[PDB]
Amino acid sequence: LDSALLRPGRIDRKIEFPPPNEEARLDILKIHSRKMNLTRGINLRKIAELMPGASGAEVKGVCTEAGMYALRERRVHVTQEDFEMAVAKVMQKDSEK
Amino acid sequence: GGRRFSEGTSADREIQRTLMELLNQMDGFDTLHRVKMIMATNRPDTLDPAL
Amino acid sequence: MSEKKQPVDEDNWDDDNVEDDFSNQLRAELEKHGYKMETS
Amino acid sequence: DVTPNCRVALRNDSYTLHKILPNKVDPLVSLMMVEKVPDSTYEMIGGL
Amino acid sequence: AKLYDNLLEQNLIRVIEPFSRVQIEHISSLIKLSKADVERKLSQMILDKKFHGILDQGEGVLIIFDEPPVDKTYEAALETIQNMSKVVDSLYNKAKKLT
Amino acid sequence: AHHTDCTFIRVSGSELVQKFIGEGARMVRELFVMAREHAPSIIFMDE
Amino acid sequence: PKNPDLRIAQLRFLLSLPEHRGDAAVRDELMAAVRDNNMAPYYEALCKSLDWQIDVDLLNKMKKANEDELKRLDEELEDAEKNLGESEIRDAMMAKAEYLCRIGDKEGALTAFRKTYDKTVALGHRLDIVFYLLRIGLFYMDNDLITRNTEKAKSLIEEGGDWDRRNRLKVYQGLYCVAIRDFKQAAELFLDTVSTFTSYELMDYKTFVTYTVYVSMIALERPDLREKVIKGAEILEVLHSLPAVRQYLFSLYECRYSVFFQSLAVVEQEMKKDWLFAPHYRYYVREMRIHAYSQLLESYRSLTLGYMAEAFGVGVEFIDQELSRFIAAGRLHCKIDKVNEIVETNRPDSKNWQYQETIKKGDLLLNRVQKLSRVINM
Amino acid sequence: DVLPPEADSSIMMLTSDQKPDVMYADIGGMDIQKQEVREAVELPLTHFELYKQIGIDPPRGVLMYGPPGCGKTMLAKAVAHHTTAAFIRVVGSEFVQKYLGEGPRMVRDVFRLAKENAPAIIFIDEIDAIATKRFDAQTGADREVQRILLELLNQMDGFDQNVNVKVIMATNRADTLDPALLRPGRLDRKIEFPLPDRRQKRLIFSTIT
Ligand SMILES: Nc1ncnc2c1ncn2[C@@H]1O[C@H](COP(=O)(O)OP(=O)(O)OP(=O)(O)O)[C@@H](O)[C@H]1O
Ligand SMILES: [Mg+2]
Repeated sequence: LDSALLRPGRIDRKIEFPPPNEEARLDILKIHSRKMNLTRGINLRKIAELMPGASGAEVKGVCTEAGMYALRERRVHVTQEDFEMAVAKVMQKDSEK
Repeated sequence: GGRRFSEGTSADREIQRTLMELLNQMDGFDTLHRVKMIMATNRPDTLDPAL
Repeated sequence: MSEKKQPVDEDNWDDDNVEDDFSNQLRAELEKHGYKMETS
Repeated sequence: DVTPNCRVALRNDSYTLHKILPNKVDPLVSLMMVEKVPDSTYEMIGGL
Repeated sequence: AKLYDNLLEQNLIRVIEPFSRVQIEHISSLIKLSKADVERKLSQMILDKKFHGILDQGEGVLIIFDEPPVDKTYEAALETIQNMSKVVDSLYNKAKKLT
Repeated sequence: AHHTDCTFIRVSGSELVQKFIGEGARMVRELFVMAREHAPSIIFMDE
Repeated sequence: PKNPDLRIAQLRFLLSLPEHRGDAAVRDELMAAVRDNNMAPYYEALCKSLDWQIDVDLLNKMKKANEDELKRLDEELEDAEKNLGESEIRDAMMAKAEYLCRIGDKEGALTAFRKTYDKTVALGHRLDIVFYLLRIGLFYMDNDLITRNTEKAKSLIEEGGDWDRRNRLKVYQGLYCVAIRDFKQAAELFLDTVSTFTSYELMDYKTFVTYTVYVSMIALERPDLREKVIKGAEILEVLHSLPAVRQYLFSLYECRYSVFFQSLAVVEQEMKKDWLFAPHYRYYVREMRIHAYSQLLESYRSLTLGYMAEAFGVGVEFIDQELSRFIAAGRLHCKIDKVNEIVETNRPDSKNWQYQETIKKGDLLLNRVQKLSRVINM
Repeated sequence: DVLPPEADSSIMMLTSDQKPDVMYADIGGMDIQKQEVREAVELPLTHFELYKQIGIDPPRGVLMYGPPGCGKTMLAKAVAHHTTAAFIRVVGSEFVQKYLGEGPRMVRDVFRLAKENAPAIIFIDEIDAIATKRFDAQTGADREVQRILLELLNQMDGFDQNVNVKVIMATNRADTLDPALLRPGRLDRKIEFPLPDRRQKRLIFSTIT
């Protein structure tokens, strides 16, 4: 961007936004996992480790999608293998180009 | 005809619309039977590939 | 108002019907059946 | 009570002012809504 | 086995159909099966209410009877009652408090 | 802006937005008319 | 903290009401009570308890430690407001007001809760505050205050799915519907038993399993028992850890009527000793008897009365006096013969029995609008 | 007097001499996208209470695009053929009427016909004929179009997830568009039509030959 925009009297504060670590991949699975109909016993930590830091949008990209597995097999409770089945598909799109 | 644009002048707007009217009118949702189209140009370079 | 001349001077109701029917009847079954085992 | 930027009821024969037409829109609420930003909160923040 | 339960009961509703009463000794002969498991199984029909009727222990006469009872009339007028009771409970909240 | 209750006004430079700013808005500074009208405000911009 | 706080109330029940059983409860309840800053909820429990004469210093060290937590709120509210965050005062006592709720009474726990209700613009704090008000609304059995925040609770789950805020919530409504004798609703709130979790209040998930089977065995019929609770793998394996309840459930399902009463005295006596079932275990087994009598008795028409002793449950005259008060109680639709020693059944068509409840409710609302129409307009 | 609703567009796709008789088997080599749009359109139409019960927010509208001759019209003919709900099929360059207001009324009455009629299915083609990018309030022929986009922009927002009114929109160039049309709450599902290379390609050879 502009150097006149990078005048030191111009900008008051610049704040960096890192990609999430394994802990910050866990809590977005937590918040995002709220509104789903779950099955008891999941171990979200493993699934948070299955993504090695894409961003905060691939969290929602997986965990929204995992209900399509349970719905396409006509479930009413989301099970944990839909999540690893979803990480295999979303991370394939990480592996595409 | 035209190819397309990135929306330069005001004139091409409704002309591109008039074109897309024609395109959907070619083979959109119709058994185009017994009606044969014969077209001509001097340059086939200024044309929509979708056409 | 309310002069009221004086010639003299849930939590309750489901408990009151089961109080009505469940009133005076043996009170302490752990042993009544276990003593009907051998007598009956 | 007459506000700038306010609709009115109007009679048609002499254009006599009839009645104040409530209110229409803010020029920021209108376009703002047209945008439809996804409103958020602290309770959906993941570790920041 | 589970298909044999539904086939057993498919025959069991089949032969029991045309009458009102019979003895267990004829239906045991007509399905060509015993009487104890058939008696218990008919009891399970009238326990699970899939078939309804009654049974006998003296000789085993199964009294079969059916009519669909009137149900829509009374209960659907009965839940309106407990709506309106709550409505009168709301009438405390605009009547008893107010005047 | 939601929590401190500031008027969260982003801009996109679109033309549907344009009719509410003005007839042409030869500047962008016509936005400040509505901005100081919602004076505790925050302007937001994309890349 | 309100997460272990129900066992406290159950052990208050364990202290007072079993009268002979009043020693280990005043041991372990004191063991929890004169620690973790508990001051308020046990003065009258000390009145029901023994003297415990020197509790003065015991209360003074804990109102002192309570004074430390209050004075550090008094150390917090002013640095919280000088540089204001998200109203960091109510952000401090939005979490330590529950310490004011367990430790303080409902007033400092209530206000501060309705206080901090207006702080968080999202329900992620609000609805959990509401869960706390529900849980104290159970502790003080505030049967009207639960009616408010149940609806105020439910008003927030529609936005979002919040199935950790709904499936958790249905556990609360099931505990209220089993608190009152509303058992067709209690099992209905207990319908899932999967999204229900290994909770804090039924820390045994299997205790929750026992409760939903005890309410369901009255609440639903066979067409539901012979598909629902018999084919659930989620229900079969957890009571596969249970010998008694597995036998107790299957003794009705496998027509095992004689061993059924054997386990019925044990389960019913456990329900006698249990908190919150202690209001209604009589109501339980008086239905269990007439249910087991009606189930067998709607199979036979000409079954004698001296059949049911050796096969159903022993005591011929016991069957006599038990049936006579049930036909005479107006249920158990049959007719017993005596001096030819045979019991006959009948069938009531659903035209009289269905009529009965109609005239009951009509008389009730007649009383209602009668009473109101007298009350208003002087 | 109050009126039953009316719209003078394609009435309702008269369903007798209206099926474009295109089977699903006529489309070879679209295994992902045909199943995927089946998930998006008629699966929440019928199996609505799975989306409701789990609560996974079934999509409001759907966009599809890509190079031309990629079955864009064809898949609409197949879904339009094998559908069960009422189907509305518009030629999206028709809102530019000579008279003013005929366009915006022509917007709202169609949606009222989808409202009144059924849990219905909208289809729009040539979205570039409306949704351009730049505008100019000096012609009126541009301003009318501006008011066209405002109406549909509002009326997509005027839903409540209760109606199963699913909007299918097919275009060719995604570039010549406003992403304010692509806001979530309005558009959440986007389907490119890439060209098959060999794999699905030989399937088209099997089907055509
Ligand atoms: N299985 C198939 N897959 C892809 N294309 C096919 C297939 N079968 C036939 N086609 C041809 O591809 C064309 C796709 O028709 P359609 O009108 O849907 O194209 P389109 O993608 O809408 O492009 P346009 O918008 O330019 O018409 C058809 O005209 C047909 O001749
Ligand atoms: Mg086409």
